[PDB]
Amino acid sequence: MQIFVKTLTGKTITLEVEPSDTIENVKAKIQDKEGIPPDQQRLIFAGKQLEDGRTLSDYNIQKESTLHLVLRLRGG
Repeated sequence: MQIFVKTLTGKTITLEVEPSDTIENVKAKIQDKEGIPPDQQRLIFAGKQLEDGRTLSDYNIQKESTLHLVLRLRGG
């Protein structure tokens, strides 16, 4: 499945994740795609904290989704 992500720069990234994949995984691809650790940034959806807890499906994160990037860890 394909989705999109946002950010303080208001952009979009076409990823290839699955609706049955755990946030982590999905949060792993990107971190890999670009090459950045998620320990610096996290994904958001519906205004809730996206965690490895469940998967996109459990999060209702279907295809052609849009996550909201946070302003990195503390310090803003």
